[PDB]
Amino acid sequence: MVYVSNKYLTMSEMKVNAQYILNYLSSNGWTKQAICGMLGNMQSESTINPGLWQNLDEGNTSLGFGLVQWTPASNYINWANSQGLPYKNMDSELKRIIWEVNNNAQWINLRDMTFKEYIKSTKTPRELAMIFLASYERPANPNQPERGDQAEYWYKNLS
Repeated sequence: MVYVSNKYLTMSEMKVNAQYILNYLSSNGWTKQAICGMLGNMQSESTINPGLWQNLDEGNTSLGFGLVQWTPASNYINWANSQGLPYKNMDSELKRIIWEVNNNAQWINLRDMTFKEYIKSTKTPRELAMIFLASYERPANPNQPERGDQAEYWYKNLS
């Protein structure tokens, strides 16, 4: 059970999605700290909603889409089609993230941490949230300390 929609999720809805993500990425070698660092970013990006378009502008493929707001959406969407995967889908997006780790895509090492180091890291979810913000997400506004608060909130409240 996951929520997939073009709608901002409530804290209760997010917790359902966040536990799912934690389970899935644990099976693929990520630390709970690394996952929670990423979840803190996903909350700001999309309220951890794989169905969410930037500004809720459904179908605008020039802008952000999905858990981490892949931008332009079309690059992710093109990737899913080439893989035979449905784009609007939790597992498809989690597969994209694994593919990015494996092929050194998206990540730019601005904090002396590679993506492969990141997923194995036991630094705090706050520190990891900030590294992931700077290295992976790189939004127009870099000042989003809330992302570290949120990472810690998920680390405490998920299993």
